[PDB]
Amino acid sequence: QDVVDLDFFTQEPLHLVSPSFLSVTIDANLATDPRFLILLGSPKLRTLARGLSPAYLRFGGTKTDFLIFDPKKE
Amino acid sequence: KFKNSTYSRSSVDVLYTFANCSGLDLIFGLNALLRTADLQWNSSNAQLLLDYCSSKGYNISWELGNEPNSFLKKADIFINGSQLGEDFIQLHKLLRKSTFKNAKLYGPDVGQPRRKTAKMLKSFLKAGGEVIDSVTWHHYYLNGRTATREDFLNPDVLDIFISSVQKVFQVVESTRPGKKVWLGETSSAYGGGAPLLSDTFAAGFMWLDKLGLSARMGIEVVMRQVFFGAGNYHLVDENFDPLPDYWLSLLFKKLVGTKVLMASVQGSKRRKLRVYLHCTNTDNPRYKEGDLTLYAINLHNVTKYLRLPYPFSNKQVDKYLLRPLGPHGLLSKSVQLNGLTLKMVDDQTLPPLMEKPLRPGSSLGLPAFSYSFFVIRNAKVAACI
Ligand SMILES: *[C@@H]1[C@H](O)[C@@H](O)[C@H](O[C@H]2O[C@H](CO)[C@@H](O)[C@H](O)[C@H]2NC(C)=O)[C@@H](C(=O)O)[C@H]1O
Ligand SMILES: *[C@@H]1O[C@H](CO[C@@H]2O[C@@H](C)[C@@H](O)[C@@H](O)[C@@H]2O)[C@@H](O)[C@H](O)[C@H]1NC(C)=O
Ligand SMILES: *[C@@H]1O[C@H](CO)[C@@H](O)[C@H](O)[C@H]1NC(C)=O
Ligand SMILES: *[C@@H]1O[C@H](CO)[C@@H](O)[C@H](O)[C@H]1NC(C)=O
Ligand SMILES: *[C@@H]1O[C@H](CO)[C@@H](O)[C@H](O)[C@H]1NC(C)=O
Ligand SMILES: [Cl-]
Repeated sequence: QDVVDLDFFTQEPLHLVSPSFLSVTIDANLATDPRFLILLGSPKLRTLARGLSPAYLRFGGTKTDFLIFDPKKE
Repeated sequence: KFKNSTYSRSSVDVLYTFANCSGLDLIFGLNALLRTADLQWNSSNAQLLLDYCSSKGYNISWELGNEPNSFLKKADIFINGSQLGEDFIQLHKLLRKSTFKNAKLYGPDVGQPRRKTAKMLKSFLKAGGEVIDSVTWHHYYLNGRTATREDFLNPDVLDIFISSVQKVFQVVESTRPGKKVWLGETSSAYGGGAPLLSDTFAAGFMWLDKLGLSARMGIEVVMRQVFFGAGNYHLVDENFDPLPDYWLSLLFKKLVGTKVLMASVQGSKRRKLRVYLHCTNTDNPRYKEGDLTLYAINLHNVTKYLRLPYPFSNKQVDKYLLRPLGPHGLLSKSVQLNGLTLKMVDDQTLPPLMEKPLRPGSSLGLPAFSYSFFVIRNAKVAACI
């Protein structure tokens, strides 16, 4: 009758994940968008980001290996 | 195809401010294709960045390279795992001499473990494994160009992830036993996602199953590609509006604890009804020490009714059932929690995620092509402290 019985193992934790287990990325590509400052300055986007704290934010992507830091650029 | 670009102090500040103001821990990927005469990593550009970040008192973690397995394709440069390991040792020495000498270092951000990628990861961990804090690798189920709706609902596609995970742990157990293993970049489909699929309710089967299996199999951290950006696997669209996977991600974070347990369905057929069990998140103000969080995926085309085992059969259960808002069904970009559409209250305010208490002793209803969380109140599981 579409009824299903579950078995649970509850003796001990099998693993411990990070409190940051569910983390996110921002692609390296986004830093090549002329609007990078406007986008990451968005209050609405920051509210949604705070919702996922605690988390890691990985800044990385294919473009990681094609980006050069220029300390003289404005 | 890929050309060098520069970024500014301004760009670094934008990124850091966004992480800091959002309560996120920034990990910054350094360019590994900056190479000396004899293909050693040239750390001179990274030095300029570490110095700048040090001067601004930025608390940042580091990576070096992205998918070094595909450098030959992307840049007609081959770096072997042994050399990359040496490059990571060189970065570890720079970090140790910087203001944040205890900064963390992750890598090598390899793709999923095909023969050549497994070889690179093994030689990398032999050479450089001592200086990384976690091993990072990447996974996608599908090519976004060719992915179908049926693929997003196919338990045979979901199950392929289990073999990828087993293959990565075989390499790590052979080289750096007990080193933490992270998914450093992961999604439904690569090449920016599957149009009309990666940004829908249908994407949630893959995402929730990946989280469940990652936690069950020993992965400590899963990094979702992408929070926001060019690719319809984003959690947040171009209008800064949350997609169904954002809401699923937020519910997961509210209900699921750090201590991983195990659930399974009695009977041979275990493909289409997928079940996961953790301690309940202790930070959730509704629940108490000992409570359980079950989450389940139903890929059957009929409702299933789940029965909890002794001694949990008569406990008060809170249901958190996600279903799409019509008319586009699983291809909807809107989701309801227990029949209420999830939407921002305003640009500053997330909505409450309201439980549906079930009749104590009732079976847990899971509609066709849906996913749900169930919190078992007063479970009093000692393992959950
Ligand atoms: C993992 C890569 O690190 C990541 O950068 C890829 O996504 C970006 O690059 C691809 C092409 O390499 C583009 O199709 C995506 O639109 C990019 N995404 C964003 C968010 O800018 C990613 C992927 O293939 O989707 C992985 O290769
Ligand atoms: C529904 O799915 C069928 C295969 O699934 C099995 O049968 C259904 C009724 C449920 O009992 C499920 O739990 C079983 O595993 C298909 O044979 C059938 O074609 C499907 N119907 C449609 C409309 O796609
Ligand atoms: C990127 O820069 C390096 C050194 O700064 C250079 O040798 C290389 O050719 C550049 N690559 C591309 C693809 O433009
Ligand atoms: C590393 O790169 C810098 C700047 O591109 C260059 O001037 C320096 O001499 C390079 N070092 C080696 C050893 O090639
Ligand atoms: C790895 O690469 C370097 C060249 O950068 C080479 O000297 C070394 O022999 C290579 N290692 C193996 C195992 O081939
Ligand atoms: Cl190699």
